[PDB]
Amino acid sequence: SESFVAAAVSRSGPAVVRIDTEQGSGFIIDNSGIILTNAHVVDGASKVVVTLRDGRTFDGQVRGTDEVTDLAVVKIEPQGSALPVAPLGTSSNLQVGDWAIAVGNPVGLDNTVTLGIISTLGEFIQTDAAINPGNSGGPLLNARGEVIGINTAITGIGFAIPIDQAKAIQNTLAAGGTVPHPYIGVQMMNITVDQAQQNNRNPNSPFIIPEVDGILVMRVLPGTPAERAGIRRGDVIVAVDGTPISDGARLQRIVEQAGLNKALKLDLLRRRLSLTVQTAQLR
Amino acid sequence: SESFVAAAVSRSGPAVVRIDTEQGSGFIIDNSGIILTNAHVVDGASKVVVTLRDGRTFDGQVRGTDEVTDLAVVKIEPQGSALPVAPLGTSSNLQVGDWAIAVGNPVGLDNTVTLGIISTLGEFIQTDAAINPGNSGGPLLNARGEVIGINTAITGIGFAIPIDQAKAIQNTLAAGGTVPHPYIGVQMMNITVDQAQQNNRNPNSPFIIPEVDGILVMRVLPGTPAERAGIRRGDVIVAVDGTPISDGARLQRIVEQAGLNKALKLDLLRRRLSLTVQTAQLR
Amino acid sequence: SESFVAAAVSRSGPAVVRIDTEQGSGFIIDNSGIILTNAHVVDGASKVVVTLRDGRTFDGQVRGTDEVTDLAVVKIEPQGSALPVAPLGTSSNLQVGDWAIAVGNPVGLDNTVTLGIISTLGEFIQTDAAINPGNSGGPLLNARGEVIGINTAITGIGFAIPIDQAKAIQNTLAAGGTVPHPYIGVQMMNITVDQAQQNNRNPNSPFIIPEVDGILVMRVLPGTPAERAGIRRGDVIVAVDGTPISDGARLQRIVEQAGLNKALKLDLLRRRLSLTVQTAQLR
Amino acid sequence: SESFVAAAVSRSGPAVVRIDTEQGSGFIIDNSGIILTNAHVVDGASKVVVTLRDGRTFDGQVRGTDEVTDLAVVKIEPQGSALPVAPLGTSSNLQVGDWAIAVGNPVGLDNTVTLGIISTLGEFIQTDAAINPGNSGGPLLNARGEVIGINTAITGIGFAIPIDQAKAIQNTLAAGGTVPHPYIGVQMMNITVDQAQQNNRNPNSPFIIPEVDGILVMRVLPGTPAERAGIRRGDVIVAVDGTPISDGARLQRIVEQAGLNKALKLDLLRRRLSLTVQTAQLR
Amino acid sequence: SESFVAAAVSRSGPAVVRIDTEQGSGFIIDNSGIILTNAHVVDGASKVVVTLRDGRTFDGQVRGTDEVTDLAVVKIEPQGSALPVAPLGTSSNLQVGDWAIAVGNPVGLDNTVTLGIISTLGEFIQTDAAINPGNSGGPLLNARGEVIGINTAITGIGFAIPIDQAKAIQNTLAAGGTVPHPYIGVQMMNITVDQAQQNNRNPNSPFIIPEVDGILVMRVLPGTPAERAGIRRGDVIVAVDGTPISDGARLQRIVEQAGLNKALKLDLLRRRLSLTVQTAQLR
Amino acid sequence: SESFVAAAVSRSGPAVVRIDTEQGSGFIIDNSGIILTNAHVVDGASKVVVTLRDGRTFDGQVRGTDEVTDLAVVKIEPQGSALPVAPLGTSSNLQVGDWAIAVGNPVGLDNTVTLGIISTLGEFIQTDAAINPGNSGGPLLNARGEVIGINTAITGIGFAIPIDQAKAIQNTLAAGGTVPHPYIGVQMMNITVDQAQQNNRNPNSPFIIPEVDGILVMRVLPGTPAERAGIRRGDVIVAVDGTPISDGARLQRIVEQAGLNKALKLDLLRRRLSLTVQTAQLR
Amino acid sequence: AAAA
Amino acid sequence: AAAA
Amino acid sequence: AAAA
Amino acid sequence: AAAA
Amino acid sequence: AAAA
Amino acid sequence: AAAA
Ligand SMILES: [Mg+2]
Ligand SMILES: [Mg+2]
Repeated sequence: SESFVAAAVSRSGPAVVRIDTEQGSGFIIDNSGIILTNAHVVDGASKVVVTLRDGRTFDGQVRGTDEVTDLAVVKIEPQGSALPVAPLGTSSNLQVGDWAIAVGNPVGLDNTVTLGIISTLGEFIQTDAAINPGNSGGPLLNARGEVIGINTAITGIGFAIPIDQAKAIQNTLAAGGTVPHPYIGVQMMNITVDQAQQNNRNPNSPFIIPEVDGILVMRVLPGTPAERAGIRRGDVIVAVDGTPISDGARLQRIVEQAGLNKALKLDLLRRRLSLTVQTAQLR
Repeated sequence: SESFVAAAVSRSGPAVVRIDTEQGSGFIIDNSGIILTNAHVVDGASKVVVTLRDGRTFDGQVRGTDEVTDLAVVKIEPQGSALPVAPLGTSSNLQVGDWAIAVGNPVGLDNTVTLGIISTLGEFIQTDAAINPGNSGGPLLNARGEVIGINTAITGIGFAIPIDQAKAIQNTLAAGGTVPHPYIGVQMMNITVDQAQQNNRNPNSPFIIPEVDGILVMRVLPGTPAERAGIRRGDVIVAVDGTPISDGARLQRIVEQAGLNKALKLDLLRRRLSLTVQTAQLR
Repeated sequence: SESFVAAAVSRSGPAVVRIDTEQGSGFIIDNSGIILTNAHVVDGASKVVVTLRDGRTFDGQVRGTDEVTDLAVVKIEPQGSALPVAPLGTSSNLQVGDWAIAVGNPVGLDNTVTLGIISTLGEFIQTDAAINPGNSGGPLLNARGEVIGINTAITGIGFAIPIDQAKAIQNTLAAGGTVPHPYIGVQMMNITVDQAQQNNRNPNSPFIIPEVDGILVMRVLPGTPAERAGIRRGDVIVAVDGTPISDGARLQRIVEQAGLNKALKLDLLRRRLSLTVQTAQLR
Repeated sequence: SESFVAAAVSRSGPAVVRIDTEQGSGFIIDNSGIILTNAHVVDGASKVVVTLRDGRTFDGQVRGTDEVTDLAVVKIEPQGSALPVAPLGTSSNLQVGDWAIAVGNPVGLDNTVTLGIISTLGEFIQTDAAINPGNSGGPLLNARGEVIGINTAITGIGFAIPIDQAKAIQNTLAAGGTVPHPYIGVQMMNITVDQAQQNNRNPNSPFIIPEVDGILVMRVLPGTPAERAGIRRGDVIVAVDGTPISDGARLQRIVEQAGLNKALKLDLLRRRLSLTVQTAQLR
Repeated sequence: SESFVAAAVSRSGPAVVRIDTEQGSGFIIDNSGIILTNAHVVDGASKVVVTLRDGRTFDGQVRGTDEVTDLAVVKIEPQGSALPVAPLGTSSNLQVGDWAIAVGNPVGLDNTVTLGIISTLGEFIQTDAAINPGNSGGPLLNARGEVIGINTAITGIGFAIPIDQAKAIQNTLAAGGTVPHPYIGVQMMNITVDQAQQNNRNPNSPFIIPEVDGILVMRVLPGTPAERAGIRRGDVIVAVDGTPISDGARLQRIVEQAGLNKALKLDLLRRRLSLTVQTAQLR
Repeated sequence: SESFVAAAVSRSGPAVVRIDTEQGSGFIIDNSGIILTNAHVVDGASKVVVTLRDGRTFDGQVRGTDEVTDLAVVKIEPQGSALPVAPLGTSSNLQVGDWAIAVGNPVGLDNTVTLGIISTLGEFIQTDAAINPGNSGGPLLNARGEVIGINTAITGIGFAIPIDQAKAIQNTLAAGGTVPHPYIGVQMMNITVDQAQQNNRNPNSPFIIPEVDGILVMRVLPGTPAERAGIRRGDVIVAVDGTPISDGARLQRIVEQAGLNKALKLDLLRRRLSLTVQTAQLR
Repeated sequence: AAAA
Repeated sequence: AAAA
Repeated sequence: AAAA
Repeated sequence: AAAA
Repeated sequence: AAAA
Repeated sequence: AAAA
């Protein structure tokens, strides 16, 4: 009698809450009052008001925030009748073209529902389910109604944090404390020989590029480990110690796998030159 | 062989007409030539040109308009082959997630169709079926192809007048004459004690608010019953005579239930003070 | 286990390629490396880089372009493992409300997918599947996954070149050489007696219109066959030699049916006056 | 010890007043309280507040306004110590390069003074003395300090109403009643044979111009004597009855010399055609 | 052989210097290297480069800044040939209409000169000598070439700090240390009975005003002595202890005459209510 | 009886003409019909219409144009009563503060006059005489009424081409043919050691600068002698062959003194490197 | 903020 | 372009 | 308004 | 409107 | 263009 | 910044 959409909303929609600080959506993932949302919803504030789809309101505490993934965990006081819960799916099962249901609780008295598909996977989910404020921080449901992502506002193309990312961040955020995001601080670019010689053909390019294939430092962000290690705009990173490289993403993964406060040795041309960068926490 | 969308369009689409004055969509709801549309389509004009999906054109008369609900009824001369009709569904059956098909006849020779869901119910319907001009004033269909709303142009979020609203307005508009919309003329706001004391903590708030829970008059619109009864920006309405109040919507419903040209007694603080407001017709 | 969307994408998506010149999407229609796309994707450039969904890259040659239909054919060198292919459907079977799947390969490593319906048919296809850059030049699929159109970027309303148009243009573009688009060069308008007298009632209309029904020349584009034949803004075309006319579209079809470098005799009022226009190729 | 500017200001500046309605400058021209200013200063208001450079304030009555010349006369109650007066010079003595002193009383407690020259004479005076609000409606002084114009706000180029114009309007405005400004209501243009043939060479000019020298009606303003006499955009006026013409200004002067409610016979081509226009009062 | 302008520039222009920090004008007022300028020229920087009209450059020290008057004193090392000096005039002799010469040294190798008059006196000087950057911080000269003001950039109307103001600030700024600017922190307005009743006639005015004549607090700036003393938007100040008041300027002068860290007793209506405000230093 | 301004205008103003092409001012410098103006007035057109202050019109020929100095010479046919002439002064006598009179003939029937001073000398004259279109191409007069410059439109600061520049260009332009403007095509900058080390302290500066004092090539304009000689953005020019250099202006003068089609040897660092640049004509 |  |  |  |  |  |  209902479509499958009406059904998925009937399964997970009750757990979708309104969040105000003086604004957006969240959803309860545990009968004890654990609530996921976006960090930009809760601001840097720590006191939050949670309104359930049924009208119950809760003084909820911001238990804290990952600015980088844009996730926050709120907790509320599970008094009275039991808090309803959204069942968590898994995002490593998404294919492009799978149905996507984005649910909000902007007002507090009703869900907002929009319908789309998974448009892209990276690790942001992309969907053409209309993703708008108020609806942001609410869940992205699959056809069965399992949370597979967290809507984020930021065309017809909207983004969701894949739910398995939140699953990894949940314990840490819910218990205060900082999710580690190690970085060194360079804007980088993969450099192609055709591209280095191309660049060098132009009398007005800013620097001569040493004709190789590597990682061109485009910018050294101020106050970063990379500035402190003496990296300059124009350096070409070629290998992280040992392993050669030409892929900005492979360097991303070596930095992350390294961890916080680890020296990395870097092979760069400028002249040949290796430096050590002490990873620090992205903020 | 068709989707269910192609089907619903084949059932109701023939009744979807083009409306020009020198512009938008409508749809025929009776073999006698009764046509619904938006008021902003037909303007304040009274002569309208109706083009059927098959190409027949009719001198149609604007039989008149509710500015407040944004509905108008046109009538055309049902000569020749019978006018086709869109069957009316009912909007008190809509759930969020029910399929929504928005149909226009911008050109006159074809329908425009877009597909979405019911995104919200209040009493505007909200849908993520693309709702654009030309398509505005056409019908919003359910999965079976029953008119459940009237598209109105005004994100990815579009609005429809629920069809049962039009059903109530139809007789009255089709027979000339004014739909009653009683009001008093205040912009109001529910005031929360935490909120009154909050407001009073700020040296620069415009007025001190008497610390209660009620209905804060934010603005007295000029030339309204509320201006004539002496209401001022800053008054706190507390009860309509007898019954206490803190909800702008409950006051809305007491005003509407009252009717046109009825005295209401009002309890407000400013100092304590009750006034009588003679409801008048919104224009 | 998948929706029908995931399925159609699994059938045609592998043939959807990324096109860069220093940007957009295309798709392979033949194991020999014939690729369709938009002309605005490939620019006036002739060297293009094609990236397959699997990561293989090909030096592809722009084999050339119809600016008017906005179609271009690229060819790549079908080495190694066989190029995958999108099966071509047929667009003369589209109904409004048929499902529409728009697929891109913006990155080169994955499809982008959006879902909608056929919103309009003329002969541009209109769809509410989000149609955005990068996705432009990729295919528009039916529910079975047959290419039925070519996405073009240019609301919630997107356009696709119907696939049968490309089918007619394919041989010609793939073998270099120009698709014929004969025109004469006037901006025209159908003129209604009610409309000519209407226009003549206004003291400030630019010209008096001879009260008839025909084709009002609004503008004579510079350097066109119509300028060379002495047509002026304000002329009313009434017949193409013999057959009377009042429809700008019927004149369009007589001009096209005529061919390149054909005299047409024209009946116009200005005074009565017939002229001959030598059709030339639109550029 | 002073410059000549300080001197002229000491002679006429005391008579320069501030005008507020809830704004600009004026100046007293008679010990009985006659004050000149701009019409846009006093609005359509009739109650005005006059502040003298010494601080005395007067309830002043707007005695009324010529919108076309932008002049208004205020009168105040000459009680107490005698009102000071600005002596009127004469503007038919201005040469370009004569010194120009623009004086305001924006605040009420002091003059504003700016210095320039007569930059142009027509019959607006143009000056490069900074002419700004507040200063508008104040007098424009010659080197001796005689009012030679009335500043009007509207580059480094400012305008003044020449004082002899005000001298002609003064009696009439000061005694209520309307200054006559007869017009017929056409936007016109002198048409040059080189120019008519020029215009006729362009396929896209709006109308063919009859190759002569005359007065091309560019626009017929709505609700004017010219619309009522049937004049149309595109007519070429050639003579006013008898005397031939090609100069929009000569027609201006024949219309003005004619007076209010006078028939004029007009010779125009469209076809040859003469019409009679009943001059009416410009508003 | 020269005009009087060329002469005044020959007298004071050599002392007009260029000031760069990585920009504007100054002028030397003492053979020991004391230089006046605008505060917005020197920023909050303390190292400044001074270029004399002859080309000598000096490491000059910002000796410090009054943000409120926008004056700063730089000192340079008077080595070699003697620094040239601008003689200081006096600004309490200015009349409106006195000649005004604004001199800059934007480049360092030449003066910029513009010519105007004193347009207004308050205590900013207003002049129609073009006052532009680069020229700002340079001197405003009288006809004899005495500095009578300091140009400040911020129409055809420019401002200068009257030189006697700088004369009072000079010792203090040149010797480091802060010029005292005592304030309490209210945006105020003189309130007129006609005006209080006027305001009270409007249903939408923010507060009822007690019908008197006084000083209406429009705004209480955050973190000011007035916020700390509990003043609120809407209070009407009537007297400073003893003396009644209705003039925002008279209150300004009582606050300034009071000094830094002085209690003032205030008579206000809100209800009648007196408060004490501890003046603090404006920043 | 007149000011000195009225006088200077009476001496030179009659020779100030209106120039239209379908616009600006010029002035006659010889009874034979030689007229100076701005190049941007006459466009690239060669037929021009000259209107004298008395109303005589002349078919005038553009005899041609220096885009770089923005000067053009028109010639007219000196029939009938003798053309009036503006006497040429000399601009090497200008001091800052000398009076400046800018005269136009925008309409053709009257001069426009504005008054100012010489504000700056370089070799553009700067003046605060309002310089606006229409007035552009007219003469800038000294107090005696000698042309000392040519107004150019392009604040309160206007520019004039010093008259001695035109005197040098006159013969050449009046006789057709191109004024030589030799260049090499670099955007350059003087580089200061404090500045090179400064630049090198920033991790994000585009290139390391070799710590010296010279001429930093900021940009190599496309298709210039400097591009053809292999100069690159970032080179530091140190000497032109022999003589060392650090001044962009000294290089300007060596290039100009060199002439058209002359090799210059250049000393630059990049690595040490000298190149030869063949000067070509600026266009 | 509602209008009644 | 003038207005009469 | 069409283009032919 | 003045600031004190 | 990526940030590491 | 000058052009030579
Ligand atoms: Mg959609
Ligand atoms: Mg000036």
